[PDB]
This record gives sequence, structure tokens and C-alpha cells, in this order.
Amino acid sequence: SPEQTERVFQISFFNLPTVHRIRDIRSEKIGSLLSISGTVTRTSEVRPELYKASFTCDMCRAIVDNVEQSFKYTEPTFCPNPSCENRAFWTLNVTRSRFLDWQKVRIQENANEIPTGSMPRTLDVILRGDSVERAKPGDRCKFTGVEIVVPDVTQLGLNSGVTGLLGVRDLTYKISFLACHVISIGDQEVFLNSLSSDEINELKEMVKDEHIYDKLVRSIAPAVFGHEAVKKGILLQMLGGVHKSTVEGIKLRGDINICVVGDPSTSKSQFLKYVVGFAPRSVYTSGKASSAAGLTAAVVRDEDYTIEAGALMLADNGICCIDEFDKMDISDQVAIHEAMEQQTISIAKAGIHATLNARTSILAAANPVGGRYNRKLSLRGNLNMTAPIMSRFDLFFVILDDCNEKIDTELASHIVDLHMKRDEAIEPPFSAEQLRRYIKYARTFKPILTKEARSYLVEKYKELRKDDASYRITVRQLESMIRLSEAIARANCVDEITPSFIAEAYDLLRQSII
Amino acid sequence: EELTLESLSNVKANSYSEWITQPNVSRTIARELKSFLLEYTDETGRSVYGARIRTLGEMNSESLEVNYRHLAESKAILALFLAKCPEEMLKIFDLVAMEATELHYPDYARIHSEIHVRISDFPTIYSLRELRESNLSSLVRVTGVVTRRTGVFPQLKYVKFNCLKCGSILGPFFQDSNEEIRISFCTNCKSKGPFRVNGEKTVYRNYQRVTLQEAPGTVPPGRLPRHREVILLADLVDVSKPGEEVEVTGIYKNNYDGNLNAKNGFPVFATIIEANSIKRRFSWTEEEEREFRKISRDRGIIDKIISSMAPSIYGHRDIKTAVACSLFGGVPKNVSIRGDINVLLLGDPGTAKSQILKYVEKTAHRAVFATGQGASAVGLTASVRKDEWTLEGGALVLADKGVCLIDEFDQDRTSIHEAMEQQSILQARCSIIAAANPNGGRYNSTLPLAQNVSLTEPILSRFDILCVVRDLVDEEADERLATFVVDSHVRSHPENLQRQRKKEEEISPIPQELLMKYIHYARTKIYPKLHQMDMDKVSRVYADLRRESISTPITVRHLESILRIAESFAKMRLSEFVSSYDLDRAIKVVVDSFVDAQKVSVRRQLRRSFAIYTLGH
Repeated sequence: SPEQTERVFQISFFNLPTVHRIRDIRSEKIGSLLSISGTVTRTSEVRPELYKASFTCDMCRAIVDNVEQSFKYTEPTFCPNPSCENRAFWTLNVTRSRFLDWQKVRIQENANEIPTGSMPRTLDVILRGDSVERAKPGDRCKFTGVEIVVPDVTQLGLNSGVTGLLGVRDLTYKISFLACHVISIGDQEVFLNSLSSDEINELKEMVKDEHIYDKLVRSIAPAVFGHEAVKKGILLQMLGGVHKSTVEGIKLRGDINICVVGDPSTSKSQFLKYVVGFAPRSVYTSGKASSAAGLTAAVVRDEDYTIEAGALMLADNGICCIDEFDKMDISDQVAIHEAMEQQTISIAKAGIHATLNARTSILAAANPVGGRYNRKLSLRGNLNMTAPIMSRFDLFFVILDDCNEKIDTELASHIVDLHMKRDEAIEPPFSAEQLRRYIKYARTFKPILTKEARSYLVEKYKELRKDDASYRITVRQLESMIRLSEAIARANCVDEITPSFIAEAYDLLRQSII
Repeated sequence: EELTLESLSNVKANSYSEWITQPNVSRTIARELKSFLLEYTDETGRSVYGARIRTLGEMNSESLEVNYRHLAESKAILALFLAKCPEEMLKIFDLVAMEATELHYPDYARIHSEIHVRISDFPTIYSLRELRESNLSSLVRVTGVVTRRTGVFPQLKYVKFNCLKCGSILGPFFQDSNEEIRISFCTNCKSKGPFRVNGEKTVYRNYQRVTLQEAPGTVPPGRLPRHREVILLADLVDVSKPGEEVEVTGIYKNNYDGNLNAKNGFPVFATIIEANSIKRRFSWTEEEEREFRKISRDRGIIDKIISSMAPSIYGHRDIKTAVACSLFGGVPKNVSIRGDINVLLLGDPGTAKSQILKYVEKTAHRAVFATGQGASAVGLTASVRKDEWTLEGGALVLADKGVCLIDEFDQDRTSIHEAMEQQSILQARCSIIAAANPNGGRYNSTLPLAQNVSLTEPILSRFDILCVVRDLVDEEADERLATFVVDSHVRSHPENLQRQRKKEEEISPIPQELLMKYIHYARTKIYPKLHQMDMDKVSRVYADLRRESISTPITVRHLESILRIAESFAKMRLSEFVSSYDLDRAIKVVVDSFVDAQKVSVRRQLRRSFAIYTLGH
């Protein structure tokens, strides 16, 4: 075996008593160990930083080894051989030199941490060795280590600046951070093992409950009063459905996608906020203040053209909440329809071709034309959007204000009790974390269609066609029925699809038909 | 001296590369490499490397190929030494491979100046994210889709130099391409001097580098893949193309870059894999031709092919027959007749005409699918981008000799129509199959096809067949569609290859791959020949069809399409000579196209007048 060099030793320190924001850092704090809380906006690729360098003198063949390097690349000051006076002609050897892994992870303060909403202060966090690829861009993380100052390499020779050392040249200092430790602050059996024993017991009890479906539907949006159909649709979407692809190659979408249209002051945006909070790997945004192409994908030049992660990727493998969908561009809606059933977002600009899986569930909230839902107006065209997209959408919820005095008094009392008692007013059947665990278990489950379930789906599709007797119902409606049946089987914890589940799916589709 | 292989098994050095570098161990390694090429034994007993040498002689290849697994099977010590120091093992291996190939074939060195061993079937593959600085300077396999492929360019394998102050002579320094030769010294005098390139001893080799990047599945979902460049060795150039998945066995290596250090804020070296070898990830067979002739029938083969066509689609059997005729195609004619057979499908949403077009995309040898909203005329013509400037071929140009696809029939319609009049989209060189919704909505019987889809009357005449479908709700039809769809969902579902057979449920009598290969065989191995008597009857029928079009049009282009569709029916029967029934069914297809045009307006009168004309037999 080859002779073994001395192993590099890394020392990581965690659970520091205090954590400071990027804005909290100061030039006086440099040179001391510190823990910083923030979100990693970007992470540099892992690189072999020249931690130790080995040079060979061309004049006398004398060789140096493992020379320490400053911020700039360095060479031996004098030839190791006393006879040779060489100070140049140093040729590096990759094998004799030792390189540590290198990765710079840009970070920024939390936007919520900023009091006035101002731009968060950004800090450069250096990840090396095991710290490289120990965090992900866009994920909040706490970094512990010594704050550092980066001199100008051009001033070194490789605003105010120090001079007279550099010599005549001024030297400007760039603050940075080196993180000794990195911590991220942001099958059914495998999920059960990941769950603690108490969590497994609670999930088992909830799954054993026969009213689990209705209980979850009620638990959706505890603060919101009414909109039980929207709650059931949200629960079905979060549960999801099994993906399937035909032998001919056509691939159906397993994720449920819905679009909600209703009058203002119906808390559709509140439902979107609750869904975004509940769904892992989810991103919420307002449609009016957004860029259509930027949401789907991003492209930028990196120090050469590169590809930046899009907003839709933040929602990948999870629900995507869309607020002010009517205010958003119909071009963006058509783009979503283009990347809804086929998914597979791709880039062809800047000369670089990139691919994106774009696998996510879509939820939307919108104000119908005229500022309020019109029952006389058809379900299609109340919110201007592509007809194939409307067909591919699993459901189209309708929200209408109820003039009933009892409902008005109930909503008023619920809002007043909320304002008085904070979270105590809400009484969801299940806790948010328990419902999330149930959703994960149901996602681990893959419902299977029964033969009686298939016959029931046939009958329900025939009934939907009779209701068309055209544009409202289609084979896409049948696909939505299958997806909702899978979601209902997941919610009821039944292993296989049932005719009753298909009946519930048809009932939800008929409610969308209105 | 030469050490024993058992003595070489222990590295006995600071590194395994140093062990290989030690001259006695290097001579022993060369002897062991020749002995290993001789020692690897095939099931026949001939050396696998010896058979590779015979194949290299027959191919006149400049580079020998040696499987890494074969080196593990025999001289596993040499294999491990290569895993540690692939270049150190591979230089001696290349010398040994040249010696073996020359021993097999005299003057093989005169044929090839240098024979280089190439790895094959490398054992372990590492992802780019899994690849690290420790992986650098050692051979590794990488599976990923190339981000881009640079074109092959001339490069100096070695470069002699001239010192301006000294004599105009220097050693032919080999160029590893990891960095500039950068001798930083004069050969004639031991001091720094200008080094103008000298061609007296310069060696020249083709060079190409294709950046390697992880596949989107290889990267975690929602995460952009890491990219590490892959370098093609000389004679390994142009092995891969941009955007192509490949598994490359290459030594990862890091090279210092000042700009990289400036961007990182710390000294750093750019990492690029250098492939010692590359292993990158529809024609009818002859046995397939025999089986296709056996399965084909003199009569009813068109019915079997129509049942096989559009297996995903339910109903639309006429559309299936038209698409089958277009896919079978016809022999080209040059002096009016076009070899390609054009098909058009129109129907309300849910007609699955687009599904039939997708099946046709599989059926055609090099099909390209496009839609009117999805593809512009100029965009489908070509794409232009900076390379320097370079051009990209259009989609219609990409689909050649295999039936092309069109949808949403208006820039794409201009590309189609300019193609139909021009015979050029750049020639489309492909049959046209249309799956267009009528007026962007559910089909209405009152609208003639020209109104339902904007097009040219000459385009309708040029189409070998035109199809129109009207939406309707029937109880039996709903039951059939529901049974087929539920069966398709169960088939696609994981719970339900024998399971794949029960999943297919014999929806198509002819398997789709076998039918596409049979259409290709009936287009290439079989060349349909129009029958003269059937053609005389068809010419009388074409005169009658023009007269009937005047009565209630029909064109010589439609008659030529009848000849081409007769060739297509002969292909469906795999007959070198077009049958009279083939010509009759082709006249029926052209008559169906004429009836489909202005359907509600003229279809009843056309059917009454053409009951005798549609089929000669």
C-alpha cells in the first residue's frame, strides 16, 4: 500500500450560546468565533483550494512540499537547497500538494428578521472540507466560525484603502465569514421509523379513526369558517395521488391541481397561506407582483452563462400556492398549463440548454370578473384562462356570499373570538403537525383501483357526460375523478380505491360543475 | 532488472503512481501487461485481447481497447495499479498493446504511429456531486448528460519551440492540454527565453472537450446538476454530442485558474474529467422482414394494420387507416407525384387524433411532432445562435423520410403549405400527418373542413386523405371508452412483461414496434410498383372523380396521391407490386379526402356518384 500522509484534522463547534444576524456582524467581531443565523442565497461549487502547495525549482530540481497559501496563491520565498538561489520557476505538483475542498455559500439575513422590510445584509460563508455541500441554497441555516476579512487580490498583486505597507497601492478589505460548523435552521415503514414512538401512536390512532376523512377536512383552515368544499379539495391535493404512465408512453399527472374563483373577502388568500405553511417544499407568492417566466425558471450569467433555480422549483414535490391569480397574467396562466400536465420545464436561451422536472401541485385564488362571482355566468370564462387548462384542472371551486343571518352572525362571532383569543378560538379536529404526518403516511400509501371502483368510475364518467348534455366534462374530468379517488382513499386510509371514494370524487367534481 | 508481480503487489512506494514510476516495476508492469493481454481467456480459449487485436487489424484502428473488468479478471494487481494511477499504467499498456497488435499483424506500427489502450466497461461510476477533490488525479466513470460538446479542433500533441536568444531548437514537449506547455526555459540555454512554436518536431492530434453534467434525475429534484467537463482523447473526439447522456471513464483532474481564485476569494483549481474512453448511453431487421412477410396477408392486412394503428385511440378507425397509409408511404416520383402520403385528422377534443399522431411519431423512422401554437414557421425552418455563429436544423428538416407530424392546423400552416407547394418546408422530405381541432373548438358538422381548419384547397388536394370526426354521446360508446380507459389505467398502474401483455390486452393486433419496423421494411426492402391495368382503371376513375368534383374538388395531385396510397397499401401487404385492390383502396382514400373536404356540403352526392368509383374492384 502507498505511504499514508498525515490526515487533515477538522474541529467543528456547535450550539454556540449566541447567534447574530448578518446585520449584527461588525468589523470588530472579525477574528472571533461567532454563530450567524441567515438563509443561504447561493452556494459555490466544491473546489480544491490549495491548502498545501508543493513546488519544484527548475534550476536545481529542488522541491518544496505542502507550502501554506495565503488568500492569494503563493510560492516558496527561497529555494530549499542552500546552494541554489532560486526564488522563481516554482512548478506545482498536484499529488505532492494537498488541496482541501472549497465552497463559498452566500447568505443573507431573514426577510422576516429585517424590521423595516429593508434589504437583508448579505454575508459570504466559506464552506470547506465536510462543510462543502453541507447546506442548500434557499434554505435557512446557522453557521458557526470565525469572521474573516478578504483583502483585494489585485492590490496584493497575486473607498479608503490601507497603504504604505502593497507599498504605494491601497488595499480595500472585504468582510467575509468562515463557518467551522454548518447547521440548517430552515415507504410507510420508513416514515414510521422516522416518526417518534409517540408520533407513530398518534398517527396510528388518527388512521384508525373511521371519520379520519371528515376530521381532516374539518381540520383544514381552522381559522376559516365555511368553505368546506375548498378544505376538502385542499386536503385531497395535499394527500395527492398515485402517478401512472401508459404503455404507449403517455404519462398522467399524479399531483392534484386546483383553481379557485370567488368574490373578495372570502379568505381564499388565507387558505393559500395556510396551505403554503402546511405543505413541505412549497412557495407562496402574489400573482400581480411577479414575473411569469421568472416563476417557472431563471437564467443568469455566473463568473459564463448559467441557470438559476426558478420559483416553481421551490414548490417542487409539494403544493404551489398562487394568490391574485386573476390579477396574474393570462400568459402566465397559459404557461402554467403548458408546464402542468407535461411538466418538464426547459431552458433554451443564452446558448445553454437546461431541464427542470417541474413536479408540483398548483393552488390558486382569484377574483371573478366583475369583482364578485356571478352564478348566471358560466363556470368557464368567469376567470379568463385557457380551456385545456380548465379541463386539466381537477376542480373549479365557486365561492358565493351567503346572506343568511345565521351564517353572518356565525362568521362575525368566529372573527370576533379569533381577534379576542388568538389561536384559542380555532378548534381543528387535528393538529397541523399530526395532519402533516398523516399526509406523509398517505403519500407513502399508493391507492389501487378496484374492479368495482372501475365500474363505478365508468358510471360516474357517464353521469358527467350526461351533465354535459359539453366543454365542462371530458376525459380530463375522468382523470381528475381517478386522482380524487386516490386522494380520498389516502384520506380514509383505505389501501385501495373504493366505489364510495369514486362517488365522493364525482360529488366534488359536480360541486365544481355547480 | 524487473520485479516479480508478487513483489509489485505491495506498493512499496509513497504512492502507487510512484510504484509504477519506479523503472524496475515499470518494466515488470509492461511485461505483466503483455502477459495479461495474453492471459485473459475467452470461452473459446483465445485471448480476449488477442481477438481485440485481430479486430483492430481488420478495423485499422489506431487505438487498442482493453476492458477494465478484463484487467481485474487477469492481472488484477495491474488493474488496481491502474485504478490508482491510470496514466502510469496506461502508458506501458499502450506500448504493450502496440507490441501485441504488431506481433499479430506485421507493419501495424507502420499503419498506426502510436497505439493507445482504451478502457472498457469500467466498474465504478461516480456522480459529479459525488465527485470530489479526492477523486481528482484518478480514473473514474461519470454518467451524465453533456451540457455542451465543443467541436473537434486541431491541437498539438507535441510542440517543438525556438529560443530567440538561443538557437531555434527545443524538445518536442508533449501537450497534456491541462495547461499550456509553459516550459518557461530555453532548451539551448539554461535560462528563460522566448519560445516561438517550432513545427520541426511538433506532433498534431485532434482534440475535443464535451462538458459533462448530471442528469436532472441524477441531481436531486429541484436542484441544478453539477457539471464537470469531460475531455475526449485523440481518436476519441466527436464520440459524443451536446445534450447527450453518456458514461465516460476518465481521470478527474484539477487545474489552477486565477479568475476562479478571484471569484472564489481563495486559491482554487478548476476541475475537468479527461476521458481515457467514452461509453455513450428503428431500422427493420432481416428476421423482422421475414416475420413481417409471414404476418402480412394478401387481403385484410390493411385491416390488421388499421387495428394496430392508434392503439391508444378508441374508435376513429378511418383515421387509423388514413394514418397507416401515410406511414406506409409511397415511392417518390420526379420529372408530379410525391412519394410522401399526407394524412389529415379533424375532430372535437377527446377524439385522440393527437394520440394517433403520437403513435405515428413512434411509427415513423425520424418523426417530428409539432403544433400550430407550438412551432413557428421560421422556428421550425431553422434556429440560429452564436457558436462565432452557428445554425441549428429545423424540426421539419430533422424529420426526414419518416412521416412528419403537424397539429392545430397559422405560421405552422405556412410551413406546411409552403412545403406542399414548394416540396420544400429546405425540403420537408417527410409525410405530413395532421391532428387539428376544428376552429379551436368542438367539431361542428355544418362547417366545411376548409372553414374548420384554415388551409389551402391545393393542400387538401395534396393530402392523400382527409378525416373529419364529429363529437357525439352514445351510451354504448361511453361504456366502451370507460372500459378501455379503466383497463388502460389498470394496465399503467404498478399493481398490474407478462403483466405488460395482460396490460396491453391485445388492443392492437400487430405490436407497435413490429408494425413500425414492418412499415419501414415495406418502404425500403419492398418498393411498391404500380400495376398497369389497375392504373388504367384508376385513370378512368380519376377523370370520373374530376367530373364528379365539378358536379359537386379532385386534382391530378389527388390522382398522384392515389398512386402513392396504392404504394402504401402494397407496403401494408408488403408486396413489391401494387395490388389492384391496393389501387382501389387508394382511390377510396382519395375519395374520402374529397368527401371530407366540404363534408356536409358535398359528401352525400360524392358518395352516391363514387359508389362505383371509390373501389375499382
